[PDB]
Amino acid sequence: ATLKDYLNKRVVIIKVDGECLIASLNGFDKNTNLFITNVFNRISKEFICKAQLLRGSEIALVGLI
RNA sequence: AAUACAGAGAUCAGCAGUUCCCCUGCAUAAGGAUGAACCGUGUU
Repeated sequence: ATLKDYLNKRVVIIKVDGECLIASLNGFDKNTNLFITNVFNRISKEFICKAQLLRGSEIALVGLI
């Protein structure tokens, strides 16, 4: 199991608190720490960041859109 | 000895089996020939 096939692609991320993101996945490590670019709030469609680092503890789901 | 009789009394063919001999298989023994690019003491 690996997030390799998702690199540089757009993804949906569901956080553990049920919050939702849309972003380009650029980096990831073994603990699921993500490096993201052009992040948005799925529900809100509100631009969050041009670049952001997201802890794996926070992630519940990553989907390939 | 006399008599009564009954009174002159199977053939064609096939296959395997012993005996040597050649061809071809598998086995058991010994014998040889040659080929195979790789080297074991603090987040679930």
